[PDB]
Amino acid sequence: PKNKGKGGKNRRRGKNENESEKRELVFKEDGQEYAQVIKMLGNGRLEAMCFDGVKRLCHIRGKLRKKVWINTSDIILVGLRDYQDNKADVILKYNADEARSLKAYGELPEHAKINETDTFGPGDDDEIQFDDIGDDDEDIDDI
Amino acid sequence: MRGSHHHHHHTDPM
Repeated sequence: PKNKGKGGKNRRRGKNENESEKRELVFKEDGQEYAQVIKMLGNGRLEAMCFDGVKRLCHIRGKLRKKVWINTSDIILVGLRDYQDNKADVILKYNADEARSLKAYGELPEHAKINETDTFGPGDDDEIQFDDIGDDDEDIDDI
Repeated sequence: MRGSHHHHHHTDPM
């Protein structure tokens, strides 16, 4: 199982069970600046410092709380002028995979260094279903 | 790899 593409001769499908999936990357917005997290706080906020060299506590968004992933070493976008400057509330979360696109985010240079990557998409993913194909392991047992 | 047709290519499903 290699080569992660889309169109060709793999997977095969065509039911159209209500379309509701599509990539949508977001870039920095006017009035809001991008930032980098250094430390994490309670939960409703996090410790971070703008690439320009400004350390401020970016509060986690409310609506985004449902789909906002913050890390101690990741890129993000926080709005300004809401806390009278100095502080900025994370408007959206800039993923690590997107980090390659960050060059496109017009925030980090081509020499910038991104942390975390994960084997395509998020990681961890606790709990598993099916888990078929194996049982007795076969082929290898002790390795 | 050995014994097929001169020289095969891509014989490992992964």
